[PDB]
Amino acid sequence: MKINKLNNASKALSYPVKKLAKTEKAPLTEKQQRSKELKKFAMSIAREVGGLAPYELRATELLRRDEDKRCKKFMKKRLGSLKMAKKKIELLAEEMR
Amino acid sequence: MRGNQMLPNNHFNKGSMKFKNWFNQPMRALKRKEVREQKSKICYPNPLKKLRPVVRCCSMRYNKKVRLGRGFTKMEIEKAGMDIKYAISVGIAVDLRRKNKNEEGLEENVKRLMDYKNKLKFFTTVREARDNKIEQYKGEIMKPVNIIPEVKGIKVEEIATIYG
Amino acid sequence: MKFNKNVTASRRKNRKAHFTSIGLERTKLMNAPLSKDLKEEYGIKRIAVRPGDMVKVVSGEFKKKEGVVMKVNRHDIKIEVEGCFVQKEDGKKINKGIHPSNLRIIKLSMEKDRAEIINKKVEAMKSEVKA
Amino acid sequence: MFNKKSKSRKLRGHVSHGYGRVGKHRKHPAGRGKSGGLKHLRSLFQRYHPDHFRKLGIVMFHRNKNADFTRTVNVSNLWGLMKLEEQMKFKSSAEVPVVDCRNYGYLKVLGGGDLSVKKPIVVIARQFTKDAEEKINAVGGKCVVAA
RNA sequence: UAGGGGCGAAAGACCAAUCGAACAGUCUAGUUGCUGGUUCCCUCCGAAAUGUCUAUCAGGACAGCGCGCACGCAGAGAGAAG
RNA sequence: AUACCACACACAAGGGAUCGUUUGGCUCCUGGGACGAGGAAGGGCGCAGCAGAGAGCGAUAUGUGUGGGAGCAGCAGCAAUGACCACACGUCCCCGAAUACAGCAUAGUGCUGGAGUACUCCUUGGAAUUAAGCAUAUGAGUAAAGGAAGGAAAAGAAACUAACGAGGAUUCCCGUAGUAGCGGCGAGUGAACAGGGAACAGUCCAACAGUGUAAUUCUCAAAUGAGAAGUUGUCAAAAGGAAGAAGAUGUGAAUCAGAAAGAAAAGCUGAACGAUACAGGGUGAUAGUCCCGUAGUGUCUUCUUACAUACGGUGAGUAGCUGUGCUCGGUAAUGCACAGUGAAGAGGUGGCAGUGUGCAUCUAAGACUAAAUACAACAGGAGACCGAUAGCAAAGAAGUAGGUUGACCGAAAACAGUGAAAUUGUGUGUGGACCCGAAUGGAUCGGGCCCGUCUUGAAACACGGACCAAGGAGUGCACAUACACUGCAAGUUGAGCAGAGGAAGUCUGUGAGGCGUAGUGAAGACGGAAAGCAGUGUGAGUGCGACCCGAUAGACUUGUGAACUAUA
Repeated sequence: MKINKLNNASKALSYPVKKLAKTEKAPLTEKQQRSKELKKFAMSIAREVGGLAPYELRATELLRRDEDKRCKKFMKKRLGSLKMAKKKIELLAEEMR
Repeated sequence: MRGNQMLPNNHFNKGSMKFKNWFNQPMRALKRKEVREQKSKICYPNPLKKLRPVVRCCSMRYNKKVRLGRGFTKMEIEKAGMDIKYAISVGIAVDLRRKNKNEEGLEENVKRLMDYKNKLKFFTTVREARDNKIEQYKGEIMKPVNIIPEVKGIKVEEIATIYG
Repeated sequence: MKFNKNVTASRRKNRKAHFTSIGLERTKLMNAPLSKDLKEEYGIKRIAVRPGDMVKVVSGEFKKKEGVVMKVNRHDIKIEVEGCFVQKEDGKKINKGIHPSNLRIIKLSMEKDRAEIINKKVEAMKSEVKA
Repeated sequence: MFNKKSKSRKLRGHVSHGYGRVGKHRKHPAGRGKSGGLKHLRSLFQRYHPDHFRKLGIVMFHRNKNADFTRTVNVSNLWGLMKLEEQMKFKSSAEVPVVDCRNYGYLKVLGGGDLSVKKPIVVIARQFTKDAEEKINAVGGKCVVAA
C-alpha cells in the first residue's frame, strides 16, 4: 500500500514562487453611476405606492416596544435564514427612524 | 462455497446489463485516418492543429511535470505584441477563462508565442505555395518532453554554501 | 489479383448472377469466336450467334461437322445446328443443342441490323485505341 | 506445457461424471453466494476469515488519492538510482554527487542498511527518518529538505 | 352486467366439453436441499457410512480416511528388559 | 415337423439412413435512414387468346419519350412499319386518418390528425427471483402501459473543480475502482477530481434604439397615391467559390495437334505463346490462351461548402426555510415534487449539524450550437460458421396449407443420383429361446436366472424398456487462486491512441495507469527479513439459462369472451 507515509507537517510544505499582484477595478465610470442611481430611485417609488406587507407591520410594532429578541425569533421563522433576518431588521429599523 | 479463497464479489446479477464488443476497432481507425487526410487538403499550406500553451499539472503527485493546456490568455497575447483577432488568423488558440498568478508561468508562455511567430512563412495565394513545393507539418506543434535529468557533481567547498 | 473491392469473388454470388441474367447480359452469353479470315474482313474478334450463320463444331459428338444455325434457345443456353440430331426408337429425329462456346463462325448472316451492329462495335474500339 | 487435453473428454462412458451415485450433482445444495456465514457455514468463516463480521475505524466521506500517494527508498539503495556507468565515475572522482529523489518519484528516505560507497553525498527529499539523517551525516554528507 | 369482477329460490353452483378465482400472450429457459438420465479402449493406485456445529435430522461446512506433484529421510500397527 | 417357429446366405419386395451436391440461412463490417388531406400504411375487387395460385398492373389494367437491338419457353398467331430489356414520365377502381369533419393561426395563403418507433428524450411503474425461512433490502427505476422527434437524438460554453508552483464548454475511449462509502453493517450494492488520448467553436435575447418627427413590416394602385399592423414599442446589413466526395459506364493480351481409352477431354503426351491481367464464375471429367471478367486505362453525371453595424453587471411566487412523500454511493439531506411561509440587490459554493470572522472560486431562476458517440427495416462486401430432423418458423404459390367465437396459433415437402436397418415372400442349408468352454459319422457333455437404476441387500410378487434409423446432456465470459511450460528481471506490461504499409494480419513510436522493489497501528504517528511482472494452458470456487428435462404458483397489459349457461 503506497498511501499514508508522510506526516501532516511535511505535506504542508510549498515551492517559493514569485507572485503577481491583482489588478484592482475600483474606478466606476460616469454612466455606471447614473445607471445605479436610477435603479435605487425606482425602488423608492414602489414602497411609496404600495406600502409595507403584514409581517413587516408586525415586526415594526415589536421594535417600538423594544421586544428585540422576540422580533429576532419571529423574523428567523418567516425568512428561514438568520442572515436575511439580521439584514431585514436593519432595513426596517432605518425606515422607522 | 468450500475451501479458502478471497470472498467472491462478482457483479453479474442484473439481467438488463449490456455488453460492448470491439470488432470494429481496425476499421474505425482507418476512417479517422481518411478524414484527417481530406481535411488536410482543404487547408493545404496550413497545419491541421493550432498552437497551445504549456501549463503545470495539478496535484502534489504531478507538480514537477508540464503539459499542454487549452488556450493563451489575453495578457500573454498582448505582452508578445499581438492582438486577439490577429492571433486567431495565424492559428493560435485562445482561452479567456484562465488567469495568471506567477511570474514564471507568464514568461515561458511569452517565449512560445515569440518562437512560433519567428518560424512562420507567408504567401499571397495557394498556387504560390504549391509551386514552391511546401510540405505541410503534421502532428502537434512544439510539444513538451519531460525527460529524467542527469546527476550533477559539486566540489566539497561548495557543499557549505549551496545545497543542490 | 483483384484490387477493386466493389466486385465480388464469392462462388454463390457469381453463380446467381449467371443464371438470373436478363436483357443485354443474356445476349453476352451467346458469343462465339470468329475464324482467322473473318478477323481480317472485320475488326471484331467475337459476336453473338444468330440464325442463318455458318458454324464449325469444335468439341463433342458432332466434332468436325459444319452447318447453318436453325434456332437459338435463350432460357436453356443452347444452339441447334442443321444436321446434328439423334434418332428415337420410333425413327423420329430430334435436334440436339450445342453450347455456344463449342462453336466457331465460318460465314456471317448479314440479314437485318447486323451490319449496323458490327459498325457500332468497331467505332467503340477506335474511339479509345487512337487516343 | 502450452497445451493439454481436458478431463471432460476422459469421462465419456462413465455414468456420473465424477460427482458420485449417492451424492449426485444437484443445483445449489448449500445456498447461493457467500450466504449462510453465521449459520451452517460458521466453520469456514471461523477457520479462514475470522475478522469478517465487524465494523472498525475512522470515517472520511471523501478521500483524495493524489494528495496522499507516496513511495519510499532506503539509504542502501541511493547509489543504485544512478546508471552503472555513472556510479563508476563518481566512485573514483574527486566530486560529490547530488541526488534528487523527486526525479525518480520517491518522496521519503528510510534508514535501511549501509551506504554503498563511504564518501560524501547530497540527498534531496521531502522527509527523512532519524536513522537516515545520522547515517548520511556520518559520511560527511548533507540532507536537504524540499517540496 | 366481465375476472379479486359478474350472477345466484344458495349446491362454492354457473360465466363457450375449463371455476374454492376464466381465457390469450408476456415477464420466464420463474425456483427446486426432491425423482429420472448423462455417449470410446487399455494400464496403475484406491475409500467412507465416524467426531464437532447447524430452524439441524432425505441437506451443508470443518476435521478424519484416497489420489497427484514430491523437498527430503534412520524408521517400525511385533517382541524382550526395567 | 412334410407344411409351424427360429437363425444364416442368394434373389425379389418395403422404407428413406449414408456418401457425393446447394440461385438458402446465420454472424461481423461498411453505406443508407428516403411515408401521409397532391389521400399514406394496411385490406377488398377486377385485368391474359386459351389462365386456378403466385408475380405484375388499374376501366389508358404492356400508353409516351430516350438509350439499345432478335426473338416472344407449350399450341396457335405476331415481329427492322421494332420481339424483348433498362431508365424516367403519363394514367392510377372501392374501403381505410376517411373529412361536405374537428380544433386552431394570419392582411391573406393555411396547419395539425394516421402510419413507423431498433437507436434517443419525457412520464408511469410490477412480480417471479436472491437472502438457503421472511417482513426493510435485492432483482430494478428493469419488464409492461402511455406521450414525442430525427438521421442520429440528448447534452453543452461554469451561481465548475481544487487547495497544486493549480487548472479551465459538452460528448466519447483508457484509468482512478469493485476504491471512498451505502447496507436486518446481512445478502449485496457503489460514484467523482487527477494523469494519458479522439474531436474541437463559440454566441444570442431581456435589462438598454435616431424624437429637428416609426426611420419598421404587409396589400392594392401608380410612377407616385390609398389602406392594414404597430407608440401596452416596430426596426441593430453583403454577394461571392473552387475544391472535396460518391456513383454510373466504355475499353482491355495470348493454342494447336495426337496413340490408347471414354457418351463427351479441358485429363494424359509433345510442341508452342501472353502476363502491370495465374481474383473468381461458365463450358458434356481437373482450362492463363473456348466464353464472362480481372490488372491497367478512358469518359460522363450528381451532391456538399464560403466576407459587415449598437451594448452589460438586479431574469421572483424564484432561490431558501418548516412539515411531508419518493429518490441517490451522498452518509445530522444527493436530486425532484406538493402545501404552508417567503428575500436581497447583491448573492451562491468549498462531500461532517450549529454560530461568528477573514480567505479562495463562481454568477441561478431566459435561449442557440458543429465535430468526435448509438442502432431496425433496405442495399453492398467478407467469413477456421450451418449443410435439408441442421441453418431463420419458412432453400418451391411461407406467416402459406390449415385452425380459435375471439384475442391469437401454425406445419411438411431438395436432386425424376446412391439406396443401410427394422419388417415380408421364394429357394437352399442348420436347429427347437439363446451365450461361453470342448468335440463326434451319430445320439451331446460341463458351466450360466434380465439388463439399466436407487439400495445394508435385486432374478425378483421394486420401477423404466415391443422393434430399427437419425437427433440427444460439464459449455462461454468476468474476478481472485495452486500447478506445468516461456521471456526478461529490481523491475515488468499487445492501455487507449498516432506514424508506416494495395491492409480486420504485420512493423515502429508516444505514453498513462497497475502491481512489485520492507512493514506496524483505529488513527495521530513511526519504520528494522524473504523476486516479481506479463502470458499460453490444466484442476478447482463464486455470479450469470450455468450438465440436460420437469412443479402447484406470483405479477403485468389502452388484449378477448354472456353463440353454452345465470339474472333483469
